[PDB]
Amino acid sequence: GYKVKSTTTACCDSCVCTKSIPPQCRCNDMGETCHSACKQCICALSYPPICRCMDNTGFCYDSCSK
Amino acid sequence: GYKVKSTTTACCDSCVCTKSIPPQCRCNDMGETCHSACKQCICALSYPPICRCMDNTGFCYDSCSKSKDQD
Repeated sequence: GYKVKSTTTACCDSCVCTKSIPPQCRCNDMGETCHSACKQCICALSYPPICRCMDNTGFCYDSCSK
Repeated sequence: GYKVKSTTTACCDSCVCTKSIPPQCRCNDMGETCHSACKQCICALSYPPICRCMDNTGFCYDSCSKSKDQD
């Protein structure tokens, strides 16, 4: 037997993916930080700070808001 | 000004990527769970669970600590 499950709580509300095999996806969410799976979080040092994750993934994280 | 930093504690010891551009990478670590960035963690239901992250990423997470305390 086996299970397939997420071991992350990272989430993305606006995930955009190329329509390709395989897909190239990114999370376009902006906030005061990035989600807990983000390797490359870029933040403008404004007040409030504005951060977005620049990682490219082959899938989308679950929605934060649904 | 701006800052580029990780907001994850996920790590991967055995990251394998294509050499073509842009890269396609996966983490081949096997353990009792998967790292904290894994969307698709597949685990055998063996007593010692054996789990691996199936996600494809366009990058590698940083290597894990050399100690037992690692993500």
